[PDB]
Amino acid sequence: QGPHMALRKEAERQALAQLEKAKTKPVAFAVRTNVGYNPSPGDEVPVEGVAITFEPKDFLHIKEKYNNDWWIGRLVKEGCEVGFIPSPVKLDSLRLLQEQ
Amino acid sequence: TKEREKAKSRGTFQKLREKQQLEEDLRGYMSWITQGEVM
Amino acid sequence: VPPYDVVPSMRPIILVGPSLKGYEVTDMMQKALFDFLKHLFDGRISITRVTADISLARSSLAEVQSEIERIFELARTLQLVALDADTINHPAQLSKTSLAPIIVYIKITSPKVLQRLIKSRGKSQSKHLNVQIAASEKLAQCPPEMFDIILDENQLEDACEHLAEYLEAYWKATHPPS
Repeated sequence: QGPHMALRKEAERQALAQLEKAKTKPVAFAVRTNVGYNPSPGDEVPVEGVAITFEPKDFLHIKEKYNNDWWIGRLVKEGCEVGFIPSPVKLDSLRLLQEQ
Repeated sequence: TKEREKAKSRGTFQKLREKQQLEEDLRGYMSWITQGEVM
Repeated sequence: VPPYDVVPSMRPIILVGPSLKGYEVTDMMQKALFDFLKHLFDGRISITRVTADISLARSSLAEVQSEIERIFELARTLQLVALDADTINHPAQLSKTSLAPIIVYIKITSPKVLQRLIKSRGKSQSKHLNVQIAASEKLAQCPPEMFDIILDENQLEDACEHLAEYLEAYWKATHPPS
């Protein structure tokens, strides 16, 4: 309830926190994607609507690691801004959950 | 009316405007060559 | 099939065509482009010679790896990176590396024009006419999507402006407003 909505709304605040703070950080590395991604609600993004979307062969600039499931970075494209990138294990987990 | 009988060489101006396109590039690319040498 | 491949933070620019490198027409036409970029992007660019055969990712494995690492390092602070890569004549040559180049096709539309340009260099270059003509025909058979930029303008200044506009837009894509 608002028993639970204490932690799972403080988690969202702590996530938006790191996200604004990574805006000034340097690019840790870049990747070229071999897969596409567009967030679905069941993907459980640390901040809903803040996952980035991309197609295969797009380029991403990664700033930092948020946790084991999510990195923070941006699509290399004019107008695109910082957001959450699913890690390889998170991508694998979404496929496996989908099959189950 | 003599000259209306030579207007039917429309496929020859098609060869002409290609050649002056070829003269257009060949001077231009050679200046591309020229201004790389003295640098 | 890993979802992500690590690539340089700025994709290195590589020039291919209008024919084979190591001959005057191609080397001089590309040279004029490198010199333009040097001033056009002064303060935001590094242009570096790559003699090692980076398509091998002859040159030893260690020599290739160290050139690859050097190119990654040049791009780390998000400055434009341009390679004068002697051995690279075709886009498919770097497709298996993680360099992810911006491939710029310097294209002469007319084979007759390329032949006349080669002949203008003297018989020492015209001796090698056929190998150069064959190579240009091969680039011309590639689907245009294999190239990131195609410079088919016949004036140096127009080709430069096209390439600069592309790289200026790439600068914006890689440098979001604060």
